Amino acid sequence: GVTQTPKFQVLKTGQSMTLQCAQDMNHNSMYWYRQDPGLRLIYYSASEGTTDKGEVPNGYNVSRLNKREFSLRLESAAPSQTSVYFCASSEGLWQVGDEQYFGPGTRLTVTEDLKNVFPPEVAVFEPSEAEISHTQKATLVCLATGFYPDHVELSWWVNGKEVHSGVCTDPQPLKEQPALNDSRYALSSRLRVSATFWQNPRNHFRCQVQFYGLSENDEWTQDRAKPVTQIVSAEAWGRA
Amino acid sequence: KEVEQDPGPFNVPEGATVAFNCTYSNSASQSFFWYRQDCRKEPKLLMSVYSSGNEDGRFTAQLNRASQYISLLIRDSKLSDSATYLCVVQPGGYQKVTFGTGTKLQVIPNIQNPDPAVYQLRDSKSVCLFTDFDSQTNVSQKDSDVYITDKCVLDMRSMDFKSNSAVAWSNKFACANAFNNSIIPEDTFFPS
Repeated sequence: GVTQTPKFQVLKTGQSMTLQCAQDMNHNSMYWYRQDPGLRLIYYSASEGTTDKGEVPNGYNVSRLNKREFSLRLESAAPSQTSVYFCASSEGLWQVGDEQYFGPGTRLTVTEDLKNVFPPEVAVFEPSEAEISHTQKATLVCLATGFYPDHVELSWWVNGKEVHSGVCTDPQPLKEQPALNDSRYALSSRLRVSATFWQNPRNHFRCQVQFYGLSENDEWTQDRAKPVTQIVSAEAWGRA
Repeated sequence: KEVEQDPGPFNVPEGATVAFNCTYSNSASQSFFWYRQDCRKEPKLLMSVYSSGNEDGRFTAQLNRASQYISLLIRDSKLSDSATYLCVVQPGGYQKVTFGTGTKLQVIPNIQNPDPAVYQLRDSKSVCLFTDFDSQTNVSQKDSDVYITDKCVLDMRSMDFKSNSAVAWSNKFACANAFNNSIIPEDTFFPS
């Protein structure tokens, strides 16, 4: 329906960037919103040839290129523009009952220094023997720790297949230092299986954290590894 | 900023009925919508709202133009209904559409056989797992070197079994003391 690129982005203060948005629904009207911990209209485009400021236009620019595409531009990013950005479209904002379809959104983080970006450390913690004895069930825990920005996706893979049954992931990464603006984050998930499942040594449990970070384009001078968009996994094996 | 909705968040037992209400100031308002938004995701149309009343399955919506409110009724709540529900108003004339701040819904399952326990798990150093506690136990946030997660529901579908858990960990520390700021039921299992 409504596509947005990129889905994730970390910028240095003062850098520029454009968020791209496309609808294949032949709508006239398109919008750009930001959402902060609701929705505020940045700018809108009522039809192909025109654009107009929304509630919070300061710091942004937009092109209505063609009927199909509506770009949002951040001239020079400021920390305050850290936010979730949603593109939307509608058949025509002048009609009674006009319905808006949202794009998936773009989580954008602005920091003073790209040295604050870190991929997650990932570890799998094995079921307690006491849990296994008491319940005849076994709960694994995956921890992703030390990452920034909080742009991660966690999934569980058992024997080469992605699983949802028995899985709980925290809705939200928590801040390791809630006071700090550059706090690094942590995310936990559980995966619970039967005792006999865990006790099969052939069973393979893999926690997979997708991290989104710096692009290839971004410049790195720090002694440590360039914190790029990457996947990190941690693994466990069954034990009788 | 002139649509006002339920503050929230709202806890509703699984299967029970949930009710949402929203007021709007502009009585010349033309169109009305309920949107639903999952955590870390985008808003989605749930339904249009008419004076007629409106029913799709478990969802009923009502507009009352005389009194300036809209409503949403959800029967037979599912765990999958957990989300934020945004009131949405299209004024139609000189103003932009307004989206409400939203009311957060958390549909809570019944745990028939609480088995509250705190287990310690080792790295394939260690974390603490509080689990199998009933849905009305509350897990609290106090130590800055102790990390405590909110309550999370997992669903072992093949066994038709739900259970709550919370994870805690620290660099400083024993599981016995990890969840003290929560009212932990006495007889919570603490393994040898």
